Amino acid sequence: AGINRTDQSLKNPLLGTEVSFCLKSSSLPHHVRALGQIKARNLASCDYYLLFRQVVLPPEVYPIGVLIRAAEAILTVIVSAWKLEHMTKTLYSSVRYALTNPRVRAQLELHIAYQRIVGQVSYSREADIGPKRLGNMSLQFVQSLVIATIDTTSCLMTYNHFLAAADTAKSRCHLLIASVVQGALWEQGSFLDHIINLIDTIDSINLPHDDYFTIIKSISPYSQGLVMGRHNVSVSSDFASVFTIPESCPQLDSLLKKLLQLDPVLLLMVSSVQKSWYFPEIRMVDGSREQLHKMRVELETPQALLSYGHTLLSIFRAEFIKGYVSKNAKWPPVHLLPGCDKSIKNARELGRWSPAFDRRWQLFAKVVILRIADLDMDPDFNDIVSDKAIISSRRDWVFEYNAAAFWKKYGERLERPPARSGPSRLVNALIDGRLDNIPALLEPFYRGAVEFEDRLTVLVPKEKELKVKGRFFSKQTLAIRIYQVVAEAALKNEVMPYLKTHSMTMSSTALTHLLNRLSHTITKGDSFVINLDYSSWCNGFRPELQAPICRQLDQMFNCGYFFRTGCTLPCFTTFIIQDRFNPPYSFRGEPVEDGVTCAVGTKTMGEGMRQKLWTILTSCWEIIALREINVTFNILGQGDNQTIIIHKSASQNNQLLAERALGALYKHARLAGHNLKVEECWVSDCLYEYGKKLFFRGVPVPGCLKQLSRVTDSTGELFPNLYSKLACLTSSCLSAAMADTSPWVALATGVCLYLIELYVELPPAIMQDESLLTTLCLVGPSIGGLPTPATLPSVFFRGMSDPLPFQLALLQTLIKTTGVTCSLVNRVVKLRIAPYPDWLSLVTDPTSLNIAQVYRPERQIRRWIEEAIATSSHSSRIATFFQQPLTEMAQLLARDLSTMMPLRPRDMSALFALSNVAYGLSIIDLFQKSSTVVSASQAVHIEDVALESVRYKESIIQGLLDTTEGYNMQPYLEGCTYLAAKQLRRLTWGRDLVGVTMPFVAEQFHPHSSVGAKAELYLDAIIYCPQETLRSHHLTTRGDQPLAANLVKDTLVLHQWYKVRKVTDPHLNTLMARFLLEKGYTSDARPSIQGLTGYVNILSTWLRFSSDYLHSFSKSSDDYTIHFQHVFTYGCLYADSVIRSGGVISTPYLLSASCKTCFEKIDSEEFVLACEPQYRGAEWLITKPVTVPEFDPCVSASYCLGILIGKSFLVDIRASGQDIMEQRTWANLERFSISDMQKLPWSIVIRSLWRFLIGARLLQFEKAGLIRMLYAATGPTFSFLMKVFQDSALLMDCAPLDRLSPRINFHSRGDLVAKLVLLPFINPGIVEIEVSGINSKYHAVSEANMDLYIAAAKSVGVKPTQFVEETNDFTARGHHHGCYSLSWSKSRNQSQVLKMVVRKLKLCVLYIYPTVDPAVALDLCHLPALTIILVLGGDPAYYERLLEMDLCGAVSSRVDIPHSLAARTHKGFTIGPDTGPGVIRLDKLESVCYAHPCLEELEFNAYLDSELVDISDMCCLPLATPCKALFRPIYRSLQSFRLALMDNYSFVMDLILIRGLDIRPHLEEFDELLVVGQHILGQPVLVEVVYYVGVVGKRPVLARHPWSADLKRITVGGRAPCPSAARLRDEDCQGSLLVGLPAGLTQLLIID
Amino acid sequence: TIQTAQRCDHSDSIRILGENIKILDRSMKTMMETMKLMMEKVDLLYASTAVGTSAPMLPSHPAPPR
Amino acid sequence: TIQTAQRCDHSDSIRILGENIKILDRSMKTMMETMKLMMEKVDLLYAST
Amino acid sequence: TIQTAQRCDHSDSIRILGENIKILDRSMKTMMETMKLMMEKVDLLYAST
Amino acid sequence: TIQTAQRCDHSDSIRILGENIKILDRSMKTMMETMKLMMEKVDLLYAST
Ligand SMILES: [Zn+2]
Ligand SMILES: [Zn+2]
Repeated sequence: AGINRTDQSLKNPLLGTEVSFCLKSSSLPHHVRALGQIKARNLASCDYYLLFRQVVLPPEVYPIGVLIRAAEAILTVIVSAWKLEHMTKTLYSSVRYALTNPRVRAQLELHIAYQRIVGQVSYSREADIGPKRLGNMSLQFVQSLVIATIDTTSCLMTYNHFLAAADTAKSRCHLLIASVVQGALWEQGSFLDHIINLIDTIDSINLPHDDYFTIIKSISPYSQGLVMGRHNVSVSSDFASVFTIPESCPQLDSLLKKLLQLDPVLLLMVSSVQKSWYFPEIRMVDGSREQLHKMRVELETPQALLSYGHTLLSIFRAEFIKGYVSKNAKWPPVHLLPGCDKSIKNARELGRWSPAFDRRWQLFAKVVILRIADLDMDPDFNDIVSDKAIISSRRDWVFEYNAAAFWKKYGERLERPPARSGPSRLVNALIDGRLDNIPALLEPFYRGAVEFEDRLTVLVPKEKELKVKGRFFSKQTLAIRIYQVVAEAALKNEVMPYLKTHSMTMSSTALTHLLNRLSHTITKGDSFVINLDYSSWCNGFRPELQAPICRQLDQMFNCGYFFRTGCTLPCFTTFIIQDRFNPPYSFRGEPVEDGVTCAVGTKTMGEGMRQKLWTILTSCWEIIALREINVTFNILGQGDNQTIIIHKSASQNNQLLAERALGALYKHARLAGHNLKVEECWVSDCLYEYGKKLFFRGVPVPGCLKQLSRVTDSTGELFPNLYSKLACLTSSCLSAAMADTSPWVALATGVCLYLIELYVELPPAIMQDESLLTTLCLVGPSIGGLPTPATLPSVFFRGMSDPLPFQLALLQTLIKTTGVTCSLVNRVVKLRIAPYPDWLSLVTDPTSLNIAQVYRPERQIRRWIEEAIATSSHSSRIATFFQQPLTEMAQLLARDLSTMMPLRPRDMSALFALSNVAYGLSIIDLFQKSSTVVSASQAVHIEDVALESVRYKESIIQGLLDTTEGYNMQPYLEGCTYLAAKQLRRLTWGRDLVGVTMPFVAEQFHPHSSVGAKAELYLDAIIYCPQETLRSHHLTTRGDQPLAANLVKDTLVLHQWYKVRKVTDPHLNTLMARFLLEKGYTSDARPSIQGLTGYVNILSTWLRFSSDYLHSFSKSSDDYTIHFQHVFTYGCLYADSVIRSGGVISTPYLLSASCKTCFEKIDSEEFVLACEPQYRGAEWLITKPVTVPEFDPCVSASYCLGILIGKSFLVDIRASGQDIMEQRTWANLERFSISDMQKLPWSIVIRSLWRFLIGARLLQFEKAGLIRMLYAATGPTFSFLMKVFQDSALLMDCAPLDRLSPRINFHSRGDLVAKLVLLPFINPGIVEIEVSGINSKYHAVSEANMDLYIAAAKSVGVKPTQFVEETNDFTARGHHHGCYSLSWSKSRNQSQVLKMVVRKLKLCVLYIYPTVDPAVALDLCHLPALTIILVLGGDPAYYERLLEMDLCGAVSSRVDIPHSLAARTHKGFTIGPDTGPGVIRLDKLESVCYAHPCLEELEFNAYLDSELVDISDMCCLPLATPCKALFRPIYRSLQSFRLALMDNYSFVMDLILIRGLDIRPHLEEFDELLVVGQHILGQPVLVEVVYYVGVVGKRPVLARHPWSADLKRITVGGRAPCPSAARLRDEDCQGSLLVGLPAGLTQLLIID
Repeated sequence: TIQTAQRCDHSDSIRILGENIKILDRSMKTMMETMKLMMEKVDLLYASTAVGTSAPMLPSHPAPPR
Repeated sequence: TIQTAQRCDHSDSIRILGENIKILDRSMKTMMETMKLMMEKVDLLYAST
Repeated sequence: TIQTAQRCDHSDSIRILGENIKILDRSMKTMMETMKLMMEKVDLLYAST
Repeated sequence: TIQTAQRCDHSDSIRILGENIKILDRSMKTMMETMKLMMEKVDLLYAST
């Protein structure tokens, strides 16, 4: 007969009306057979968990030791392939402990026994399957009914009860294995004993059914209440006092309190599981009566509800107008009623939102919003086809109930029609063409009289929920579902982007920023959280609340009464409840109202209906409640659950503010008819929940136990098979690893579950062979094998990846380490190339091969479903869409794209994505693989899928048992896997493929520690340096170091990305023109537009990683094949593996380059599409046709980068202190290359920046912000400007800057950058000369195309050469020039004696310890013919600081970098240790005249090798052009310095007038420059100057003695003529400085 | 020439007529708003009467244009 | 020339239609008044329910 | 000045504007009669209740 | 003379105000039909009580 018991998992509620009907007077033939086999002691069907809990099997019944050995081998192979071999012992000992422990093994064996019984009985043509023994239990299956018996007690139940027991066993097996693997890899140890104690405690509860499921429902909020009760610091909590767990189950209370005592995070992990225990049987009479009561109950009068709806209309209007003014810069079309306020009128005329309308929203009762858009009454095919089952008409209610139950209950027959009067699904309504005219279908909703045949809704209970009285969703008529689609689409698209509260939640960046600010603020003491839960949310909404906003929405979209028919529609709709064997009465073909099974008319639509409107209403009354008490708040809405963030006020504390907020929310929730219970709502400062994620103290709680124990439906759109089970298991592990679960935990658990899933379905011949099991787990779907979690690189990385090099590396590791030959790999893979190339498989999956996929379950997919719908379609919308073969067009376009001369599959797929045929095949894919299309595809030949499952099983057993080998893969499992993957792609496709092969990162880089590293490892290395010794504390505590027609738009953007990198082909332009014509754009031209993985993010804040791989790969503009996010994630995974295996990180470590053939120079190459494209376009698939309205690059990019950096500095000075520590910029400045900035000429950029700053002409406070944040080392853009200006070639090449550099005196490199960027405000003197270089056309270059010009800036320019300057060299006997070395502010003599020593000892190599001062090291680097090899010991911070000081490039040329990083100890002649052989030491000499022809007086006598060697007889040699070590900005000539004296006097006097800027540090700069003046002034220099400063008559008078009383005293000390340049600059013709001197500068000259 | 132009000129006249039709439009929008406030109460009362009975859904808005 | 400009303008008809616009304004005002009265009637209906 | 005379042409527009104002006036009188009938109906509410 | 004659005539402004009075006539028709639809519901409410 028909197929029986067609489910293999629980997908339905557990109902017991059929069992009660069977036990009390049934005459059906199988009910008599079921009743004949029960015992005298027969339990009720709700007590099924009492009987299944007593099931026990004999110990060790299944021989699974080969599985344990295989699992250890697989994990050893993966860990060896990743080259992290210190985690190796940790992972296989976790798996060995799990499968040898008796309780976990017993649960696993119970799971295998349950799944084999499910496999034996499901999808069978046999009505009665006989005695099936499960330990002490014997099971008998009589169609839908199951009888279970142990000794003398029996239970008659349904098949769903048995599936619930099987799912409980499955979830517990998952939970125990996941608990063992998580306990192995975590600082707290094993918690398996607590899990076994929890299972035993819950299994020991002997209470009635409802009390049991009350405890199981209340287990999670009680534990959250315990954590909140112990760990709230600023708010009180009474949440734990609601629940009756302390008085009902004391042992469970004791267990939860001791888990609270050990670890609250463990309590929140353990308490969150809810489906590893059994499921309720729904009490349908009481729950059905209660729902039908709650849909028609009034808590508030209609007259109050309509007034409060008017009140909510006011705030809806206010928020919508605020959003429209913020986005469109203008007021919407409004009508102002009589009595409107004058402020509204003036703000309407001025186009502005005043910041006083937020507290006065009652003024918006007179502002009627007019038409803003129009209602789109044509849904797309995405929402139409899926996710719901429907009812055609109200004459089809008789097919949801049994005829025998109607005869027994009421005494008459059902008069059921033969046919089902139309479709039962959305897709069948498409094929029969009832959805051809959507506006004619929705016209009754416009007129407000929906037809009589559309007013029915069936309430269906939901599955796998712990409510004993049930929760019901709605199954509705087709017309109301189309109404829901149109209304939800209209509110989601047109209204909610203007509503700010919903718009911050819809945007990912604003939500991310809000959650990060909430994470930082809760621990300090501000921003507490209120959680509100509405238990009766969907039932509580009433027509009178919704009607005014629905009237406004109907006026906004020019649709008559469309939004107002949903409010009054439930008053006319018949409601019945889907319960077979409990049918409603029929009087004249219609249901009869009884209050239990039927209701003629209610006051609410149901659950899920009107979801978007209700969120708006709830948010409106919450904004009213919070704005009446003056709080700063943020609402995160999740429908019935609402999370409110309240920030602290200065006047009040958090408790009083929390009580006021709770009272306001209760008041305005009660006025809407949605009464909040005090038992269901809470406040906290330590716990919150968003997005099904739970945060404790700002850190997300691990979700390994909840996610890995979840049972999925599997076998999607298909018959049951092994491939779908392996695929859904692999997808579950991938989803877990993406959702903040450890990669190792999910990987080990997935390997274990993969072997158990094989053990259920495979014979003992396969399963007792260890090597076959290991290979079969390591083959994977990349080379034609089964879906395995072991071959996914997406577990450990977040971006797009290539599986094939990783796969070949795994098989190489398998052959080399494990005793598995290549012949066995040839046996398992069975590589079979296709005879002809199928290019459509390449355009869908670029990384694939042309091989046969033999284990894939076969539905014909491409042609059979197209033929079926094009034959059986009885109306339009299918005939127009499928008038031509879509697959033949797709293959024709694929052959057109396969004519690319360098065949690039990524660009091939990208160009295929811009086609109509891709959209058509997507709609066919939704017709094949989606929800509720399983019904049609499985129902056509509903019997044949049962035989197809057996045929597929026999096929896969015969395929795995076959011993013949396939294609020999020995050339592709030796050597480099990058080249092996490329050669396999060329072998299998027939042509070379460019751009899809990404090298494996563990082959490309190998990790090492610095304690034994040599010099050759440091040539191409990535260095990681920790700031502290890292342990398991630092894995959780953060550290110091930082972390439709829219296709047409894409059709141009990719086009621009083609045109700017200079690919030009007639055929490609023809093809994209055909795409533009098929999508309706007939216009000829339009030119318009760190971070890691989340599991190593906290650990990455303790490490500094940099790119010093430039000795072979980053010294050139040629790009290579390195994906840096993967490499940094891999290095952080090395750190994580060292910590989690019991080690510490106390030294820097490295990633060295190992495989030289994985580093391929990428060929930036044009592609030419050879043959003429034969695609011709479609034009019949896009139903909504879009309308036509709807210089060298270097200079344009220069001006655009200048204005972008200027506005970035502007939004930095407007940013607050918490915002400037973030790296966010205005237009995404961070992800830009460094090389193209070196190619870019920066003189144009500096003039563009300067002219944008002088064009802003900012107010005084913002200019004070500019000068303050640039004189300090703050701001991300200042770091960006430093990172650009790291090389001095860009410094010397700037032709303004070499002129400007005599003027400015810079203490540091960043000081020079700050003076360069903020000089036009303080000095217009050089602006008068270089303001002439302005061009208005380059200013008009837009920002949005700037990145496109960034693609052009990389190739045109060139990088400069860099030059080595000179310092004093000394040696032999000569003339004394001036002996100038570090006379600015540093001990020059320390450099002098060391230069004299190193020159007379004639050393060729010098070794410098990091204890030596950096400027002495700068002088020792600027000496020629010397190699400085520093002692870094693996830490590049000293060399980088030494490099940042210098301005020539001799530090980057005379230092041997691999030998410097590979040096730890004394190996030569050194400066820096205290005493030893070959150590230069400094000894203080108190009195010596230092009789030397060169230098005048000695302070330090240099000693070496416990000896003094005479440095008194040497002298100098000639000098040449100097570096900025000698500081030529203040050289011998004074007229540049007098210009600086002219400027700094003008600098301070202008900055006194600047508001918000107190001139102490800028005055200190003025003090240093006037100390340089005081060297030469010739009047006595006071060490302390009282130095009164103040403005008189808009003229700043500043001098030592107070000229007037209003001057302010500034204390300046430490002035002395210490540099020797005092004697040098003393010149002839005194009074020349007095010529052209300001009188104030003369007053500072002659001191008092 | 000027006299024929000054009897032909009606800039002030056409501006007065256009402004008066704008007054008519504003008064009509006010009447439409008050009529909608009437419709809310009568439709909610009829729907409140309809619950529990077999009363038809009567039309509230006339027809879509064209 | 003169007779064409005489043909293309009708000033007296402009004055008549302006007076008729004023009549339309008066009728609009009395309809607003009777809407206000039946507003009051429907409101006192809905209050007593 | 023939083309400027054709762009001077207002004789059809004022006549059809008079037709539009006339049909608006008749529409308002019919709606006012409907308003009177509606008030006569809605006064029966408190007669019944 | 010519620019004064430009100031005499705008056919487009008269056409805009003609369409502007026709849309007001359409609004009158919609309100009349909707108010009769209200009349049917209040008639059934008289029949109910
Ligand atoms: Zn390699
Ligand atoms: Zn230098």
